[PDB]
Formats: sequence, C-alpha cells, structure tokens
Amino acid sequence: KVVKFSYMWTINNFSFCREEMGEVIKSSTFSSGANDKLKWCLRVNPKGLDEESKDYLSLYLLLVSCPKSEVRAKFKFSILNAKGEETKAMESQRAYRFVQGKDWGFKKFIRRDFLLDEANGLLPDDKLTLFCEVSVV
Amino acid sequence: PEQDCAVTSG
Repeated sequence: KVVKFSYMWTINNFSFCREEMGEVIKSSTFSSGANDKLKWCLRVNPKGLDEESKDYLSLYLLLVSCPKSEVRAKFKFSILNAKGEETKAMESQRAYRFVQGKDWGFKKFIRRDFLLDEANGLLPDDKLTLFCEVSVV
Repeated sequence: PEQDCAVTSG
C-alpha cells in the first residue's frame, strides 16, 4: 500500500528571503510520523540557478535520511493563497527514485512575477505557503 | 509558461 502524507511550509518575508536565507533554502525535516524510517525536506531556490530558470522559483522534494534502500515516491506541490485554497498544483506523474541526498522537483515551479503580482494573492503579508503531498509505495 | 512541469534533479 501507499503511505500518503503532507507538509505545509511557510516562508515569512518571502520578498527578502534570497538575501536573508540565501540562493537555496531548506525546510525543516519532516516525515509521515513517529512510525517512519524516512526523513524528507523541501528545497526552494527563490530565483532559479541558471539563465533559463532565473525568472522562476524552483521547488524540490529532498530525501534526507539514510533509508533501507531506494525509495520510490510520487509528489505534488501547490501554493496556498490568501483564502486558504490550493492553487498552481503540479504533480510528478510517476514515482521518482530517491536515495539519501537525492532531490526531484521543478526547476521552474512558478514565475516570480506571477507570484509577486499582488492581484494573484499568493504572498499575503509577504508569506509564501507551500503545500507538499508525498506518496510512497 | 507560468509553470513548467518538467521534473528534474538538483
């Protein structure tokens, strides 16, 4: 069976976080619970790290622990708006393969200008809230 | 593209 879980990550003062937190930002470590060998984190590059992704926020799921062996997981990321609604969701279509220190995700998860345009309601009080759902086989 | 669904590793 599948073990489905989630993590909600709030990055405060998002508009300054490249200065205050750096080029790459790792979340706190999380898992499904206390009955779980697996430890994961999210990694964000508030500006993508090559010519092509420079206008995008990049978002990855990183396996931090040293598990039994290879882990195969599906993942879904989305952005929670001002109203508490999930938007801009994208999915791994299949299960990717993680070993300790391996990440998978989207180098171009979302355009910064989309995110920064206040009409879109994605940075209420300059807080970016990301929702990650993970599904381990 | 407002989002790009290509999955890569870091």
